[PDB]
Amino acid sequence: ERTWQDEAIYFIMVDRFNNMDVNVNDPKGYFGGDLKGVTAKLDYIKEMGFTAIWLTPIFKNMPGGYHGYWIEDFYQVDPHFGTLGDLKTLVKEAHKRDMKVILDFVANHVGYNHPWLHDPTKKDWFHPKKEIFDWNDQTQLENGWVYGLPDLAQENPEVKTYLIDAAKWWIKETDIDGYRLDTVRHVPKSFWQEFAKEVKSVKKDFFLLGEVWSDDPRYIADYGKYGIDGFVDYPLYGAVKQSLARRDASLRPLYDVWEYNKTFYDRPYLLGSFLDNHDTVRFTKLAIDNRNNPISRIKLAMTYLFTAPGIPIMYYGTEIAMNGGQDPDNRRLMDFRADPEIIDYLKKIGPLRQELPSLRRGDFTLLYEKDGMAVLKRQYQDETTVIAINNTSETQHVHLTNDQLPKNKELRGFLLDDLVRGDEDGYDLVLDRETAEVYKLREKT
Ligand SMILES: [Ca+2]
Repeated sequence: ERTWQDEAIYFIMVDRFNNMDVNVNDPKGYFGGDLKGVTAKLDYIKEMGFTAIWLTPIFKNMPGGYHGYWIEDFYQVDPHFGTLGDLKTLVKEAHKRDMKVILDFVANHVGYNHPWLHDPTKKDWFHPKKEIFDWNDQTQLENGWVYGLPDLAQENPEVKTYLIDAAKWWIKETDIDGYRLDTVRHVPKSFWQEFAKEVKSVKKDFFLLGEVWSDDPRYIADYGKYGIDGFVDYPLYGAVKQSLARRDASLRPLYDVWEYNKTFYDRPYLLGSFLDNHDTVRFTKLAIDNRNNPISRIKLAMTYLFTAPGIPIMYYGTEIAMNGGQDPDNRRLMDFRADPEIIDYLKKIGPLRQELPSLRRGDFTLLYEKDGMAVLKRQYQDETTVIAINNTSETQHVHLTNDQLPKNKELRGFLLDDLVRGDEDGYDLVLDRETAEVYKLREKT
């Protein structure tokens, strides 16, 4: 029985991915990417082990809304990205390939100068125009105009009804499988609770992925009490910047995050892990700034995501070491004829997560970490895997005891084909610099 903790998500900003059906030299303009472009790359995505895609919003936007987040019409596809038919086609085609489609949904606000502002029957549809002054004050966070965006009043039953109805409508119309929920910390928990109860009732197993941009796992985790299934893991991202983004950096922060997640969240396996997104600098730029090779960095970093708990979420272009700084330079036009070195690697590790249940459902034990060389063990049912990640500049040796693994078994490697024979003293792993290995325990009984 496939569940959401089994998935891996390829995350696409639509206008910036693939134009098959507008000024490319304007960093804040439309580049032309559309839904037909997404559909044409489903096999491409599936091959790297992704079982699901998340699209940025595709509703009709206010002028300039290339990214989709400035909604105008909640009941219409933006003509820049194509038609309702195109979208239905995308979902059908993904479904043929056993892939899920999550759409990006905004309940918090509409685009700048939205017409409802000047509609007398919808004056009560908005909070008084106010800046968010104290980003630790929940009332301001919830009533303020986020980056000046007209902020909707979900306490008004008309707004609450309009939004929920619209959300349900797209599920019925196109058979999507989830929503990534925008600006969740800006909308009251009592609304999300009802939204979740109602939207998710349209379709069995319909998944909500919340964006609560906080570095405090307890803050995010409380929203899990209000019907949102999973969350983008911003606390992990903080760890990623200090660990995976720099060679010879301890990987302990990453595990500490998990240890905290498992305790704070009811569903810690539905936390979306990411090396970057459309709101951060590119991981490639983090690596370059650290005077590291992006190629080996990304291969190493994505191996952690694909071997750790949660739901891996990879931003389009990561697989070609896409460079980029602050929004909008992190949204460059995708390249489908770049070097395939990371793609070929991902074609090993991505699918490997799908093929070994312990990587999707196992526990997550730290057997060893010292200065960037980490060894982890995951167990699920009869299966035991051991993941070793060498984040250092040299070959590393790690000895595991017969108290950390059953005695006298064998460990087969699934990245570099390798075998490790246990003895009376335990097991010895040796990894070259900046390499990882996934071992599955082999039984001799
Ligand atoms: Ca709000």
